[PDB]
Amino acid sequence: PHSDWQIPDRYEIRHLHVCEAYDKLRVVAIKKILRVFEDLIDCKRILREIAILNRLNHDHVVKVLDIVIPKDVEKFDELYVVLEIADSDFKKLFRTPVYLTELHIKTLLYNLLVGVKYVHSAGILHRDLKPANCLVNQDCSVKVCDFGLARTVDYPENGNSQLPVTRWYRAPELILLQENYTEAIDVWSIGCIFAELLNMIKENVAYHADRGPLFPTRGNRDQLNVIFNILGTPSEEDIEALEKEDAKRYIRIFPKREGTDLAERFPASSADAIHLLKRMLVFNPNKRITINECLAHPFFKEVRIAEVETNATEKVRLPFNDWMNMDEPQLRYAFVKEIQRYHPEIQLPR
Repeated sequence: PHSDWQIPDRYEIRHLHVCEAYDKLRVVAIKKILRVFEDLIDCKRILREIAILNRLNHDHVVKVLDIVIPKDVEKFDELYVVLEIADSDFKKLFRTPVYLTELHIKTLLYNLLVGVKYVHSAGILHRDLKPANCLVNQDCSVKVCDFGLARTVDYPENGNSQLPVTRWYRAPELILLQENYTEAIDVWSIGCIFAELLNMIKENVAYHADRGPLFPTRGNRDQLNVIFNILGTPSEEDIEALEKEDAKRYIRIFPKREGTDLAERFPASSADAIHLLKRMLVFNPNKRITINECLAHPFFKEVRIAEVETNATEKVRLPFNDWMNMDEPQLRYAFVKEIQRYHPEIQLPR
């Protein structure tokens, strides 16, 4: 009735594709997803996003509270997903004219890691961690979201191989599309987020508008180039540990160069913080610090509570092959199945 929010009365819209609302039955966020089926790759990814969230269950991962019954299961092209609301996210936090302590940073970095540990324990690589999908509350609790590019245990390790958007947080192996990805890719991304967290200290960056990401075909080359300008080019040894011969010849074309010392980029931060960051940002995913070593690192001694560092009871198994070219009928059916988890009386499309 004269609204973009074709959702029950039960929810009273308030703020602002996403709105704040009140549930008679707590405050909540409601996301409206337009043009669901126009592009079948974006569609598949929206489906992956919802299906993974629906199956994850942890304090440090955002919760789907409801998916609203479509007016017509056969024809809908829109969706309403009701979500646990958070005060903000890292990206917006960084844009904010405030400064953080090393305790805050440490706390936010720890809660992120804890949530990513759970995710990995459910056999998922997030594969796309970034400030916008690190949700954050005033009490420094952190919730991961946006699993649309994530890789479940069933995703082929060589990649699907299909015949032929910010990249600032992508590990070199991912930029290089090497596949055979490990936990290491998410560790890299967290390292990149760590650099922005450290820039929240007055003595590292003076004015908030100067804050930015550490590493800002053509797009991939400048991204690798910027990574090399700061950390240096890799060892012959480390080039050799790349999976694919073609990538090796390509990385050997970039002129050999020394790295800068990252400590001199964050001179107000403690040695523990820098040591950790240096260990997250290493080129060879084999030598990169693991998540569990991260949680055990002395930087978190004051904030650690090992009991919240829980694992999944089992791996997430999606009822479809999301690495495959799903057509629209398969996508509509799968969506409705997801919607049946909240409204099981809903008819399936015929």
